[PDB]
Amino acid sequence: SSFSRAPQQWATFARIWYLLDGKMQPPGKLAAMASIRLQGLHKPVYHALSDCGDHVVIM
Amino acid sequence: TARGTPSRFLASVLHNGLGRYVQQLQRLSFSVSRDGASSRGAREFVEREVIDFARRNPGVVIYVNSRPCCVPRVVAEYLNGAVREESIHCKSVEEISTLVQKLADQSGLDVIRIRKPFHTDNPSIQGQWHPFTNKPTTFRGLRPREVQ
Amino acid sequence: QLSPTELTEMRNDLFNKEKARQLSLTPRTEKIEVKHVGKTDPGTVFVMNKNISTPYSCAMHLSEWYCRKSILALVDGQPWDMYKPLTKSCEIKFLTFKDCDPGEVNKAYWRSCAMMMGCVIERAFKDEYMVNLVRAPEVPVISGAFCYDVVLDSKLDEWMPTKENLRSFTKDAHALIYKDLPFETLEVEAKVALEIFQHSKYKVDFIEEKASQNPERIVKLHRIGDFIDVSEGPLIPRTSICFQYEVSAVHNLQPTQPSLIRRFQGVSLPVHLRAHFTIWDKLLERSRKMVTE
Amino acid sequence: ISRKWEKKNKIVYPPQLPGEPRRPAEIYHCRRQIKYSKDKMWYLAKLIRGMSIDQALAQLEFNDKKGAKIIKEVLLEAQDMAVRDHNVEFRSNLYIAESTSGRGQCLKRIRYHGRGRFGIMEKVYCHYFVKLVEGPPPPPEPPKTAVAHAKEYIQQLRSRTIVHTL
Amino acid sequence: VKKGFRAAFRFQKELERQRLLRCPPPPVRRSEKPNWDYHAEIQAFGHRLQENFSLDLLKTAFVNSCYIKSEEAKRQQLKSNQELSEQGTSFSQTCLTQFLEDEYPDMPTEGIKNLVDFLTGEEVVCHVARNLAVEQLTLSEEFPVPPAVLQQTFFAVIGALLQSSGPERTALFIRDFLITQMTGKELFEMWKIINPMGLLVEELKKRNVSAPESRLTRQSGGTTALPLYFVGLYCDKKLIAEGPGETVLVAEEEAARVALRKLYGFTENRRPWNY
Amino acid sequence: SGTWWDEHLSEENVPFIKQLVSDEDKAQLASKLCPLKDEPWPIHPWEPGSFRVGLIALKLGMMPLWTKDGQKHVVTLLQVQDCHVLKYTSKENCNGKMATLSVGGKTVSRFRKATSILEFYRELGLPPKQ
Amino acid sequence: TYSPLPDDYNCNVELALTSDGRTIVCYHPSVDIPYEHTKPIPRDQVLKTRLEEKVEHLEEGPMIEQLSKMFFTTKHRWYPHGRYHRCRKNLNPPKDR
Repeated sequence: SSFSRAPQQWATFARIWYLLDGKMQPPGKLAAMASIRLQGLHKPVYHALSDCGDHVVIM
Repeated sequence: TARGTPSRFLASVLHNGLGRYVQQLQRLSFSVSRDGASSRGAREFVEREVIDFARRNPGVVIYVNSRPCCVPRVVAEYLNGAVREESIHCKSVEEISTLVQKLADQSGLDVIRIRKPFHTDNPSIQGQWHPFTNKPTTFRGLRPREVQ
Repeated sequence: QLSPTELTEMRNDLFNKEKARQLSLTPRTEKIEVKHVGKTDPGTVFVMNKNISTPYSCAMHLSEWYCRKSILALVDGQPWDMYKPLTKSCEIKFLTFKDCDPGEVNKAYWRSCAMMMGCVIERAFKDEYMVNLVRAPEVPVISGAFCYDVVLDSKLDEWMPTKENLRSFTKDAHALIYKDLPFETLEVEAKVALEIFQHSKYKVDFIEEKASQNPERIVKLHRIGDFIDVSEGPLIPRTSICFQYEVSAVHNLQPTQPSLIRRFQGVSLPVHLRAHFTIWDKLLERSRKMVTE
Repeated sequence: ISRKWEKKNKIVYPPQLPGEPRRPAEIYHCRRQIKYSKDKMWYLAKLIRGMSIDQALAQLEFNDKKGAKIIKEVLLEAQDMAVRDHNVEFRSNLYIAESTSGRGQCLKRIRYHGRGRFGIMEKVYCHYFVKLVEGPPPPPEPPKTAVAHAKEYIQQLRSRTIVHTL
Repeated sequence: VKKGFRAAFRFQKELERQRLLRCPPPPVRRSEKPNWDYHAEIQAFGHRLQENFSLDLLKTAFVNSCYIKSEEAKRQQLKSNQELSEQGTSFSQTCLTQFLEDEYPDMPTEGIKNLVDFLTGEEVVCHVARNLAVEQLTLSEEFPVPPAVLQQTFFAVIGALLQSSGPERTALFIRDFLITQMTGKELFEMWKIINPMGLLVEELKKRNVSAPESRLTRQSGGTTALPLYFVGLYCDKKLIAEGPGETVLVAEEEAARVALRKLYGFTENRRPWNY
Repeated sequence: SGTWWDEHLSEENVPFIKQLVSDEDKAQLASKLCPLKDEPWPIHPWEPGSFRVGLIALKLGMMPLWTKDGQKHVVTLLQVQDCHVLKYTSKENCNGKMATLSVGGKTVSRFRKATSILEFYRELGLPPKQ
Repeated sequence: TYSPLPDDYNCNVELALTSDGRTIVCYHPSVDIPYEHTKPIPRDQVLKTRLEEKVEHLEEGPMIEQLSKMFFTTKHRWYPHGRYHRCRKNLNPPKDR
């Protein structure tokens, strides 16, 4: 990518603000995909000590 | 134990083997005694095997000190300022040859726990993954539910 | 014409070279004897260094309490600055705010606060406009406010400061108090004070009248950091002596011609005599009221 | 027993070059075999740690403890030896760097209980150690700011690496 | 008192090593350390570097002027480095500039010069000399060897190798022991710049390219304390660079640095050096 | 070092300060006695479902009281010392379904109140309430 | 007209097999962000513009709750640690690339 080390690290480990809708959705399915996104299990750089969670906004 | 001992990463001394290989052993000091039954094996090693080793390794300076001592020792000095003091007390000539050769093939870095048994300085070629990898762009870069 | 920055470092350079000249005039160490004749710890002899030692050095010999409470020093009966070097073997007596007759300490405090407010004004008004400092009138403590006379720009001949402007002046004074600068003192020749303050006709007139009143034409200069001013007498040791400070009011003097002289009035109280909020507000209102000399 | 505090006072230094800081004076003093508990003397020493010498003397003069009086005497004689032998310029220009209390040699006496039972009393003794350093007392460490807390959080976040991979 | 000698001797050794760890000795040169033989060390230096040095040239390359001055002073109570050091330094500048501008034809002269000054700089050359044990063979006045002295001694060794073996052989030596130091580092980690946007607009102007436009390609957060900005630099509606940052300005600066990297040929995925 | 209001005051200045602050407090009460003449807020008629403000009274004591069937009831005397509505908060501003009104009671010493308290009451033009 | 994956987020991937069928050749040039898909860049008369340096000192509770609201954490990250952990922490950690 030819980034510098600190911007490259910031870009890799930055947080994302995902949006999710209710409106006749099942809360268990909402909760499953929200739980994956909150843990950060959707990232290939995931590790439990890396604090790689993302924000999820459910309306 | 890993938690009770230091650790480091896999490394070379000065990018060794990239342009050329430089033997990291620099000096071998053999304290041996003339009359020691503990030093008999090192006496045989000085008699027979040290000449061929010194010829095979011209970059290593080998000092042999015959002095009254109870425990014969070898001190290996490595190019990065490393010092390894090892007892060759009551070892046969082939055990001493194995040990001295092993010292020759070592590098000066610590024999401690090595995390991550590989070391690259350019881990990615296509670009390291960031979240916006594998994410499509949007017309005018609009955020979700932007009123424009 | 010299910029405000460059007139500042040239004045600082002249002050430093004169101080170095006095220290070179006293090159060898010399022992003087100081007889503390105060009511407390009576008859105490110090053997101080000549033209290096201070009444603060004597107080530091005695105890920390004398350093923290001693605001002025009586050297042979005359008021002496706490950081002014001693010249002759004398008798000393430390003066605090809470004595039976603290009048000299009060005069030093009010003069110090006036000089601090003058520094605040000079470094508060803008580069495109012109500031000149006339003098600090020796106004009594009973009046309620310190006055500094400033000649301002003809572009600001009509301008009146607002409440936020006065609070900005107060914030700058509190910034000086927080910076906690010592009041450096120099007894200097009238000629030397003249080339220091040569770009101010009012300062030249003031220096000339002080040189007229004393025989040897020696005047007193004081410095807090980079601001240098001519003083009527001794000052307090450090700006951190001031605790409650406010630049209350700004007024025009009655003769507008030939030039408009604006009297800045402020009120202050030291740490050792800090007042309550309500009493301080009443002192604020009286300081906002007019003070005439 | 050991008297290394007194030997620390008798340590000497080489002469000073004219172009380096002034190396402020250090004065070591101790009192041994004080009929007092080392824990209570610890409370008094932890009171006077890091104070100026006059501040410590004021606090010990208006404290209400036998240990406070004893430590006040030790501090006064340490100040006297400071500006009598160690070339301290001003007697107020000292602060307490180290102030701690240690155990002394105690004695075992019997304490008669009920029945035929008994206990062992301990005639407790203690030492007091003090170190005076020339100069103003060091400023107290300012409390951590929200700017510094945000800074250290950002430094951890930028020190994160991708673990268990190339 | 328990009988015996072995436990007491072992505890004496334990006490000695604990005393050494509590009060460490001052550092002393390997010459005054016991096992030492200067001629053997010089021969082993040449042989482990696999170079056919001239022995007198190597000894004169290790002799410094400060050691000369200290040893007359000790006499009152021969050849220095300077010619060999100047030859080695000049050959290092010329040869390194040649390697750099042949491998990277698109760098301008300022960048080639800055890379050469990094490779012949104090830190890199002293690191190479220390881990090649030039310091152990260096005759000087003070220990540890001052970094200027060590750099001068290393370049005197380069000059001795040039005089003994030839320009191609010492070119191989310089290639190895300095391009291996250049290996793992980034262009603006070696050559410090101030205004990458200014350098980029100057380069695009001198190669006849319209001035770049910064645009917000990607954005996350924005109102929080941890924002993420990808700023893309475009030219004639065509992307030339992209860069991340925590703020918009630092993202734009990083995009300018990425543009400079791509234009100059120092990209992370460039072809590695051929050894 | 801790300080109180009359620490650095002389015997001549203590009663003067006391008299001055007492006269100021009585003047402020006299100024605040005429709200309707000053400027009323819009007075609205009582609508069902409305809730008006209460007050703060000092518990004075207890007294007997007989009712016309000859029956005794003991009553509590609560004295309204000085009630003053001091602050209004809108329904949007307060985290509640109803708006709020703050009422202050017994007059106390400015010397023994805190600084933010003193600034609040100085802006209101009233002496501080207990 | 067939693509195994959508071809608009990372790279235009084309799979191929050599004539002997012994190796698989992948061609994946990167996709570039379109200009139209981007977004344009975001944008006292008489005294000094005195520098507005106020630093209010919040006590520990308000300071920690403000930090927690800022960074979306709990309070336990911001509460301090003892000397045992502070001196157990490694101040010279190993560093690879």
